Amino acid sequence: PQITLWKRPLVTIRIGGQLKEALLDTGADDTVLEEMNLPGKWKPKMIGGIGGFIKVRQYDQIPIEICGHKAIGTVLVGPTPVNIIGRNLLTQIGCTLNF
Amino acid sequence: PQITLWKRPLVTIRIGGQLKEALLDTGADDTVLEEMNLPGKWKPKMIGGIGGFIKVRQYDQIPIEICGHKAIGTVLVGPTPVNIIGRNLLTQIGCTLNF
Ligand SMILES: O=C(N[C@@H](Cc1ccccc1)[C@H](O)CN(CCCc1ccccc1)S(=O)(=O)c1ccc2ncsc2c1)c1cccc(O)c1
Repeated sequence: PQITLWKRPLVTIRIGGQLKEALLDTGADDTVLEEMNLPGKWKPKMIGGIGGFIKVRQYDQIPIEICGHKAIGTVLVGPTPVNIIGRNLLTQIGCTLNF
Repeated sequence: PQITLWKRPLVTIRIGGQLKEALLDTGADDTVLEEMNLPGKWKPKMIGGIGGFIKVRQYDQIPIEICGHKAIGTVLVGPTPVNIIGRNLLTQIGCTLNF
């Protein structure tokens, strides 16, 4: 699809058995999801945004479907106010910016 | 142009007559530039991101040329970690997400 930017580019994602709304975020290197109790091993990480850093749990090779397109990769889980789909998955679903 | 996302979508902008590098950021509602001087009146504002809130200076109706495309709009200036072109100006230059 084509998504204009008059409003936040929120889409439905499917991850770890849940449907969520997530922001397609070209400014995010990584994918950062709101707190969710995913199974499996993880590694601690700190990621920085406007306002400072938050602590997240890094889960690898997690399947995630974004607006009907399958992806698989690293997802960071922590106290973000918004689910953020970053470039690591945007590239996998063939997403580009166009103007 | 069409911009893919395997690298950060950084572009050159021209603002107050100066060249800068900025990130095309669909996750950003507003445009936020690193500390700099701009002409004219500004008002204090606060904005929030992944790591909390920051204080910025709101400049209205500021011309910026983004990768060769003209915009004139609100520019926030403050301790953002990176220069960010947000949706308020991405819409002005006709930027969409496509996959
Ligand atoms: O930060 C904003 N928006 C962010 C997403 C958001 C939206 C709503 C609520 C919370 C967050 C960004 O789109 C993603 N972040 C990095 C991008 C900027 C930037 C880039 C680099 C450093 C600092 C800021 S970010 O969320 O901080 C982010 C995302 C993924 C990621 N992976 C590794 S570091 C990292 C940082 C934002 C911008 C303007 C106004 C505003 O009110 C909020």
